[PDB]
Amino acid sequence: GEPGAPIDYDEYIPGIR
Amino acid sequence: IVEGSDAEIGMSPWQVMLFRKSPQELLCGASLISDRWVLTAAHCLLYPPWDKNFTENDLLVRIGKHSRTRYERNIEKISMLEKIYIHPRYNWRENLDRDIALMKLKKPVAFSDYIHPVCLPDRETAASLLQAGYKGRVTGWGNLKEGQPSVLQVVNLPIVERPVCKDSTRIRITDNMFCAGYKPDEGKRGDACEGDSGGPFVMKSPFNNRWYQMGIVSWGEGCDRDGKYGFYTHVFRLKKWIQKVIDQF
Amino acid sequence: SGEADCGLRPLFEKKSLEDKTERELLESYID
Ligand SMILES: *[C@@H]1O[C@H](CO)[C@@H](O)[C@H](O)[C@H]1NC(C)=O
Repeated sequence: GEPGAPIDYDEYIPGIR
Repeated sequence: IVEGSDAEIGMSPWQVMLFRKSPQELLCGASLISDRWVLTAAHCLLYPPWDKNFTENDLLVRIGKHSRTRYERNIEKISMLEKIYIHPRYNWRENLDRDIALMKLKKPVAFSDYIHPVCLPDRETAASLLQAGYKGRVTGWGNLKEGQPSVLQVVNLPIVERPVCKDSTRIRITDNMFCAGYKPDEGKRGDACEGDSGGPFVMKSPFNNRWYQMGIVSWGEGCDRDGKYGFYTHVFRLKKWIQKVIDQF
Repeated sequence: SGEADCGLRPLFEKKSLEDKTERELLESYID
């Protein structure tokens, strides 16, 4: 029901992968 | 792919395999979005902490493949790369923000029963499908546990509410990522894993029957760990950059 | 700019055939 991430445009050891 | 199954023939005809030329080795997954352009994760090409910095002459892509070591002549096509493009604000230092890259092929590839491009989402499609609990499909030739498969693997995974994603990791999550996978109480399992990076997270629109690429396999903590989730590049949020790159070159 | 024929698989959508797990996607969208 909730968005998994915002629906808009990008404006401007981290994990084992 | 962890806890997946073997793909049917032609089930994911946009799948691309990224190989290092010499010595030959499988590097990453990728996806076909036009007859000259391939989408993948930036960290497949540039990851300074591992002295990884592949440029165009180091790489090839295999399109239309189903076996992983077999050289399927006449059914697969091997393409050289003209240029690669890493998102200029890709952040390898902290959290892989904007983990995205484009690759232009030296020659356009002919579409076939086994080679066909996936769609990129528009605003209406993204809002309709990118909802917690809605399932996408991930495919790859990566490891099945933290062995390797004989055939392209596929697994379906639900998008997870963003507050649950944040609570699951100490990494700072940006708006250019979402996470997916089953929660500990849901019974089913499944995840991407090492070697699946760069491959697509796709969803099928009930509105026009077309498959859309919503995400790029980016990173996770282990593979298929209870309470941990795989994170995906938010393709829609970066779509204007993709169009900017393709339109200029 | 997006190619007109994208996202339609020759061996499935174009032949009106479904693969073994795509219903699982659609069910998650409806149920
Ligand atoms: C990547 O390697 C190339 C060599 O072709 C070099 O010119 C470039 O500076 C390197 N980029 C890095 C280290 O970010």
